[PDB]
Amino acid sequence: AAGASMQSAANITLRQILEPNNVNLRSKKTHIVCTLGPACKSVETLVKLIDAGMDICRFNFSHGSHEDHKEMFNNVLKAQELRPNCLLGMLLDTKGPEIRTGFLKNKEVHLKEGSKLKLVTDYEFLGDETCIACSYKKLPQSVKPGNIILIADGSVSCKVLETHEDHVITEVLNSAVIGERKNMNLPNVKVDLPIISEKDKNDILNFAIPMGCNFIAASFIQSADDVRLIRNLLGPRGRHIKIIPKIENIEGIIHFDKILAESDGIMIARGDLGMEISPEKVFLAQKLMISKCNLQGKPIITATQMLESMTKNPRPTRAEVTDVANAVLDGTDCVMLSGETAGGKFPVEAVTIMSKICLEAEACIDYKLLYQSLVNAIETPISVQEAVARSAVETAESIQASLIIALTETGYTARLIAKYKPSCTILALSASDSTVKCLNVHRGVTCIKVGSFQGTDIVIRNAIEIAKQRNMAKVGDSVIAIHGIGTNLMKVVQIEL
Amino acid sequence: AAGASMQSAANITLRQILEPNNVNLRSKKTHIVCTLGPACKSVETLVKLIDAGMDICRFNFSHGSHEDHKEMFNNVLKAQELRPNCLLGMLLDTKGPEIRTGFLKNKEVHLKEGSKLKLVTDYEFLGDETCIACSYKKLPQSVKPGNIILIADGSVSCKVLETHEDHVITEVLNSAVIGERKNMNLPNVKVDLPIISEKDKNDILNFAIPMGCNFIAASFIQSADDVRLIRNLLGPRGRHIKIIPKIENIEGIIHFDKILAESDGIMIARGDLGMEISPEKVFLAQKLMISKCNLQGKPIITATQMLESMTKNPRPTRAEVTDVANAVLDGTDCVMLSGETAGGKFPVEAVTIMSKICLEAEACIDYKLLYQSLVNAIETPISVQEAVARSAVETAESIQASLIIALTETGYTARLIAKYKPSCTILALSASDSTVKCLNVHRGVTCIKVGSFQGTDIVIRNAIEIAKQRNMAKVGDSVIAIHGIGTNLMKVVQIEL
Amino acid sequence: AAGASMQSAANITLRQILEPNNVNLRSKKTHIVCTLGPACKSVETLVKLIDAGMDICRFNFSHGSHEDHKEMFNNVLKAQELRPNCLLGMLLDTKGPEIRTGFLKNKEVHLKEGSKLKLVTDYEFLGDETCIACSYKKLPQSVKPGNIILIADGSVSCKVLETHEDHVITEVLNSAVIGERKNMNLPNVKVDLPIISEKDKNDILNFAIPMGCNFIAASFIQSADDVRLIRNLLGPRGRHIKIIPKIENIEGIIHFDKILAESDGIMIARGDLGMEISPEKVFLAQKLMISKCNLQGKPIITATQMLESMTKNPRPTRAEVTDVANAVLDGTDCVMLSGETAGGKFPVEAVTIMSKICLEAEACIDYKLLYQSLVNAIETPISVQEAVARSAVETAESIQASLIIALTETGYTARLIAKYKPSCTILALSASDSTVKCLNVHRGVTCIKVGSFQGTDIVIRNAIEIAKQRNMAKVGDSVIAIHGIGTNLMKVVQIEL
Amino acid sequence: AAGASMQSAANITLRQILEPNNVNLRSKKTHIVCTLGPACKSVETLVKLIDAGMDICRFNFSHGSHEDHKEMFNNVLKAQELRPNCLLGMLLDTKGPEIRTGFLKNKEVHLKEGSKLKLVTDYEFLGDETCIACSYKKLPQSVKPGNIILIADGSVSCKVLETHEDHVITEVLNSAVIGERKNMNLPNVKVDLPIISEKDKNDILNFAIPMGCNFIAASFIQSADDVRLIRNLLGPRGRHIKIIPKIENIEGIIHFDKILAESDGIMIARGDLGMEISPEKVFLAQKLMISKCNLQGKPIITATQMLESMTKNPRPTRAEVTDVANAVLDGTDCVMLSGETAGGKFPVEAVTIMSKICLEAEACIDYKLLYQSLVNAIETPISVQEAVARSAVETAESIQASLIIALTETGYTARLIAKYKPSCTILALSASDSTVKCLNVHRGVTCIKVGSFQGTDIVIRNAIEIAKQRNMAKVGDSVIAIHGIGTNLMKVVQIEL
Ligand SMILES: [K+]
Ligand SMILES: [K+]
Ligand SMILES: [K+]
Ligand SMILES: [K+]
Ligand SMILES: [Mg+2]
Ligand SMILES: [Mg+2]
Ligand SMILES: [Mg+2]
Ligand SMILES: [Mg+2]
Repeated sequence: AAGASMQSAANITLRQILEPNNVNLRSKKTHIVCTLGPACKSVETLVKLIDAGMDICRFNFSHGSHEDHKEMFNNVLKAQELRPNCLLGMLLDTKGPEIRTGFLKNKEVHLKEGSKLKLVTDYEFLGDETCIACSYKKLPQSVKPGNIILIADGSVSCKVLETHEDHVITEVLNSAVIGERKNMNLPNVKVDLPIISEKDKNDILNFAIPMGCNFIAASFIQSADDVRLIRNLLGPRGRHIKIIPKIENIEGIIHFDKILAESDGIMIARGDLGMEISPEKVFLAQKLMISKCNLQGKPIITATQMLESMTKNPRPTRAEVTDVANAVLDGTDCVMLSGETAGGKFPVEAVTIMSKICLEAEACIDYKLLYQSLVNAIETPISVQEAVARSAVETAESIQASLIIALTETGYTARLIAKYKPSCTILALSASDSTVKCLNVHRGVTCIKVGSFQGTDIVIRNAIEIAKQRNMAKVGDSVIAIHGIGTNLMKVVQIEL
Repeated sequence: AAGASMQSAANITLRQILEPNNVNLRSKKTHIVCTLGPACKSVETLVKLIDAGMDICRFNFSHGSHEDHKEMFNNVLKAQELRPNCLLGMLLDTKGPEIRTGFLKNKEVHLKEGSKLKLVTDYEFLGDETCIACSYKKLPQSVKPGNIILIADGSVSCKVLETHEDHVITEVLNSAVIGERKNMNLPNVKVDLPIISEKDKNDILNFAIPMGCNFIAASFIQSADDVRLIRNLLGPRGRHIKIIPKIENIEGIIHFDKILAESDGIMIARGDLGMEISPEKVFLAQKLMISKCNLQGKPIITATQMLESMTKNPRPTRAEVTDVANAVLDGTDCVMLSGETAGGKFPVEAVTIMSKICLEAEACIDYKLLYQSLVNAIETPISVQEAVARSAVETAESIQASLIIALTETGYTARLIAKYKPSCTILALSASDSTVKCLNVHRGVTCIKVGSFQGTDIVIRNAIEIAKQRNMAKVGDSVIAIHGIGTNLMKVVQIEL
Repeated sequence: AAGASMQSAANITLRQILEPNNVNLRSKKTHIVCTLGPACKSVETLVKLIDAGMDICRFNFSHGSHEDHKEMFNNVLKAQELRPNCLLGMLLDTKGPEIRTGFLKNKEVHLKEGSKLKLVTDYEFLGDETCIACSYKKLPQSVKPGNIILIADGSVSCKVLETHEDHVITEVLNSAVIGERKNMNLPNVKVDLPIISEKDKNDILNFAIPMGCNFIAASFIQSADDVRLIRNLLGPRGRHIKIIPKIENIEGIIHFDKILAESDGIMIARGDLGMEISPEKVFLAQKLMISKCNLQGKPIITATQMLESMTKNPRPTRAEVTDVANAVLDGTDCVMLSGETAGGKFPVEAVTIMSKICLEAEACIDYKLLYQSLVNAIETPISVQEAVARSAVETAESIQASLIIALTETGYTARLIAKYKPSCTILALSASDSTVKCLNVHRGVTCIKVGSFQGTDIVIRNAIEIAKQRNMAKVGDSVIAIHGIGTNLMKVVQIEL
Repeated sequence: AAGASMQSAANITLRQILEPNNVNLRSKKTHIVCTLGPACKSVETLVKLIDAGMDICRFNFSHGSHEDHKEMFNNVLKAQELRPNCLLGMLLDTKGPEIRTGFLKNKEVHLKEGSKLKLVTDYEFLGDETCIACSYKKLPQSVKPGNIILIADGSVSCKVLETHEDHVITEVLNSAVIGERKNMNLPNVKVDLPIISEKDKNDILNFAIPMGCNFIAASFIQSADDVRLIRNLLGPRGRHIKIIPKIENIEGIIHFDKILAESDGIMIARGDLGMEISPEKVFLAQKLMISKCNLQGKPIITATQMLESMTKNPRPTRAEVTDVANAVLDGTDCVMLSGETAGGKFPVEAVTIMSKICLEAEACIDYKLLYQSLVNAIETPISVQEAVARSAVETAESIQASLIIALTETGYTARLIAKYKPSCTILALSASDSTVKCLNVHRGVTCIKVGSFQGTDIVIRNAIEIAKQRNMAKVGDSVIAIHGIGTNLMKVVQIEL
């Protein structure tokens, strides 16, 4: 419940402001999660997204049937075949628990500020301006007098006056018009609904596991026990699938340290979170959560409305540009697009400008000062493995190495290096198909699948050759190689011939 | 052309995320410039804006007659009378030089990507999809082949192919529909139009000076000579009016150091600036300009689209919230609202949430580390005056003083203190009506008018009494008093009785 | 029991190594305590000592009658009359408790390593190589088997084998010859003898108080209660006399924090201390005690064998030069001469080279880094008085002020400034005769007596005039003035006319 | 001509002051050069010196025949045979150029202050109190009026009044008695005598090279060309012999940077240097030279009068203790004993206490802060080799490794590690007999001879086994291994079985 959030020290020159950036968009360090939807169902669009900087594909299971998502998944596989050097991570976002209003007698009601509104748990009641149903049966046992209830993306706020067994009575706090089946939020209240419904269970056990998804973004995580429940559900079958809790309400913030301990990474669901804490507090939660994830070496995705005005316009606002840029400078591993790619009119443009902003933000980071801030903020007894990973980053910066090459079966070594944020690419070499796609969630890590049961030096030399072929390294460069993470080893190789 | 931009180190606690802020909105340090328009012409609205955190009123002279602005000005004076403790600064924003397209034969044209378009300097030609007039007579002598011309808020880009004496021939780079008399931008080209037209001259000499405006925001400043031209035009009559250059294009960025040297402060016109440099570079210019202004002790206003989605919605996006917050953490003195207050549907809501975001951002600043970053970055031989101002800030932080009280005729002393960013309010005491309204542009400075020819100790004691009455200080607090800025003096007073 | 001892960061140039220092020896910051003796009983010698840098005169009451010391004291007063601008502090060093061997049948004994030696408490027994008397009657109750007893300046060590009621039996650990009535030490044993004997009581009540001594250096302080006993003995009559405990054994080191809390300053009796802890540990105790005294703002005197080889030679060894220099860089307020001035053949030469070494050491101190080390190491809530004293030092360094002028009745203000180690002289102005001589123990403080019941500005202006006359300041210099230490005040004055 | 000399930050606890140190004296990091003489000609004494901490044997060729030194050398070899794990470096100190007075008619003269003295170049003239011969034939062409001439260890100073072709006329500046053939010094004058005389040539070519000496300490180096002359004289035959210039006068200080560039290390001849610069300046030259050698990674020996009072007493003074201790904290690689071991009465005691002081000083060094001071002070583009050596030191500190094992043919790798001052021992493994004895001059490096043409892993494993047998490492320890210094490699090994 305390974080000394420190920005990456920035160095900004006139040259960077004035000279065009002409580097490959996939050379960026920050990775992009793209939500798939009708606006990018074509294989042609998906290849264009790949070329624009897409690294992780998000399947939002709040909507759509398994066949709708399976058809999208298969078109992703074809795009993957035409871009075999750009291995994409596959992320399933659970629908999770929802609270909705009921139906209305005349399809719409005009709630008046000052008036009073009854919220009943009989979801079959046709509502009017005086009384509306709520799908959350335990609403009356969850809210207390004085609690605030938000309806329809927070367009209406209601103050709980009385609670009874099958209904609650509120005061409407502002006037607004609302329709049927609108979302509801219960700020500062723990929601007593299953983190994983049978619907969610089916999506995980019969889509995520069989289709080979790499991440589960678990909507509305409120406790470390929610994470353990999902881990147990995945079982040995899904044990290589990473669980990424979505922090969406005050419970998730209160228990963040313990949620993060059980997790493989975090997604900041900023939109939903702004309907539980006040909007002006969301930037504080973003910066605190990013800083805590940085300190633990756990990857974090910043999500929701980073380029929202791009759902219609081909260029973003000045605020959205700094939002993406500052999330990078804050220390995020990934940034996210939702409607900008799933349904908007400029999906390729959105990913393209997002990649360009990331490149500009990354270019101004002071990496020697970033490194020292991390080193000074981490507990003093570190493991041998972490100290060697640390020395790879240090050494690379001191000699201006073009690559750190990490040989890693589980990904552990590459994650330890990524924790210390080197200015050069981390090239992770793994014989695990899972590891090679799971490491995408970490800033600055690119992976190559290699064969099992190979000599370490053969693998490193093969990797250096591939790196040359991909213009990731050239003759006369130094590269760091780290492996064995009992002998943990750091070596420096000059690229010759 | 080099700035080691460093964020204010932030400290974020769970308490700040979760507990409501219940302090007066006018207690914030960051000041708000509000653009006046039809959406806030009522005296009732203007008083509501004052209470919501408005500190400087912007009169945008791009539109409106002197009588339209004079009627607004007089309604401001009445609002000022009902809020006599909230002295507002008055800012005139010059129309300045503009470039517009001409008229169209059928009111609209559909420009097709790949096609070619002739831009003529005969502003009387009725245009079609092949040929359109431009109001800038020296366009052909200003652009060269390869230059890019933006039309209609950058919705169309054109590449200059040929230049001739009275026209230019371009290639349309993307398809779009455009109307009549649309704005144009000439990225990376110096615009050879008068910084101050006879229209601008009339507004300055016959509105700003007579009506008693405190700032001129000079649109489209491209050089230090533009500033000197305006200073000379103001003459001895307007010598107390501060000139705030608006940085809007690449010329302004290239010559920023010399523009800043001649200026009293800077406004970042981010919207217009994003149509001259690439959008993804605007955040770099913002952070560089804020950091350079901080280092010089010159005040800076961050302007354009900070809460743009609020022109229609009563709540902002997640990106706009971080934009306002990060501009504060960047080190801006003021933030600005344009259409959000002049024409939008939620002017009071916009100022209100802007003030709340500022309060949240200011609360997480680490002030001891902010101070040390400034001290370490400033040239080593400082004046006696600056060293005493420095010691007031240091001393206040060390004893947790509630106020620094600065007695200052010109404002110079208060500006030196503001340069070092104390965590407590700076209460500037001046017998100058001009100084008392001009200091509003500096973060954290509040002013009180006092009588001339008074003993220093009488003034300080009167100020402490007024501070108690305004709940800015209480019995048992320490306050710093600084004056004489040859004997420069810092004293610490405990509040008793 | 923990100190992060940090040297003053040093800056050493070739110019300082090669160019002669031609400044007044009394301009140094480090002050010199000189032990008075037959080698400097002449008024002519004492004036020469003053001119060579003597600041405090030590009267060692281990030897001499009151008339011997009174005759010396009166000759000091005459030297003082011929140097009226060089006010000297007067320090009485108590004989305190001693432990001595007894008499010997044939005046000498040869103790053989491995043999055994009986130490009896009948001080009348004439001793031989097998059995020698000890003046400490409770020796057998103080030492335990395994304790080490040192005899004759540590030339013989003995291991306690058995203890009985009136004697102890030891093993001689090395061979040596010893005479009669030699000193003894009991390492790691608390000595149960009165801190103040009737002899010491007489010297304090009938010499120190009547003659107007400014300091009592209390030999062999072992506890905070020893200090309180001396404070009570001084009573209201001697309440302005400062108590300077001499740390001489392990008890004093163990209880150092609590001894320092009750004290006005510390003297490191390094010679005696090296006969209680191992010689190779004395430098650790020196650096720890100096650093703890620096942190508390209490003055410390480093004493014993700093220029010992000068008792006979006119030039010191390379080790003695670094010893004086490093004690300065360690942070000592004063350095001390004992036999080098009281009995040696080169008293004037010794003080002269000591002053020169101090000047060289002080010149290489990095004062901005010294200040920051102190500031970073002191508890975060400081008083108003300390913060203003701090700001005087800061401000002086930033503007290169030639003087900090402190108006102070008790000396408190001047001590707070001295704690932060300014590079310029601290000129303390006091109407107290006691304060004006007591502040001599603080590095870098020079005092001027002023009249009582004077306006502050009259006093400061008079002080500036005197400073000009003494070439401590010149026209065009800045000086800091601090007083009122409820209004505490710091002012900067430029010297004109 | 500028060094920001910074002490090693020290941490001093009560435990270190009070608890005895019971570790092996040869476990210290600082190495001891012992001057061999009649006081330690016995093989029994030399073995005792080894056990007390002697690391380098100094043969002072200012005195003695080749047979005298050869007999000593052979007795060293026998002591070496009885201590085969303690490989000693062999250092030849050249007589070099000397200036002496002539003979006297009555064996002694009493020079009177104020009188005048003629110094003639006819070395055959029998001198009196008015006229004395000088062995330096070019004296009159080297000194100018105003130069100071020192005679007989600086006991007499003379001011040059006139120079003529075969004599100089001086004024005696102080009275003293002098004998025949006394040393002379010419402060601030370059001495035009051969750095290497035929006598010195014979000692180098017919003792140092044939007997296998590892270092030449070249007395009275005044320029980089002196070093190059010695390097050329050594030729390919002596190319593995390190040249250690002795800095002894102002010329050596002025040209120190260029002398150091050509050198393998530095010896500070403090005694002789105090007769060329003022005594109070010698500590400045010591700290500057140590700091410059630290920054370059060149080893430095601090020499002369560190424990001088031990030539007669069995315990040192308080000043000599801090002198040894502060030279360690200053950053010296070696400390030196001259008469304390060659002729004194307590040679074993002197080395013993010197080792103990070194241990105490080394124990209080803050190594993380020492490392950061070095890293921050070294030029930013370092080699791959230096960055890997750096990472070994970093990694060792972070995991608390017990050893850094460096495989090195030339010693280069071990010197790069030693430059960064690890808190653990550096165990250098070399197949070079020369390297294994030359690395002794570097603080904290211990060597083991290994066979040529061995696999790296076999060597490291053999070294770990030997380290266990010598109690330098135990099961459960981590050790760093570094080799290959194109692939430079750092590995961490845990000690098992
Ligand atoms: K979802
Ligand atoms: K305008
Ligand atoms: K005494
Ligand atoms: K020699
Ligand atoms: Mg949600
Ligand atoms: Mg514009
Ligand atoms: Mg004593
Ligand atoms: Mg010599």
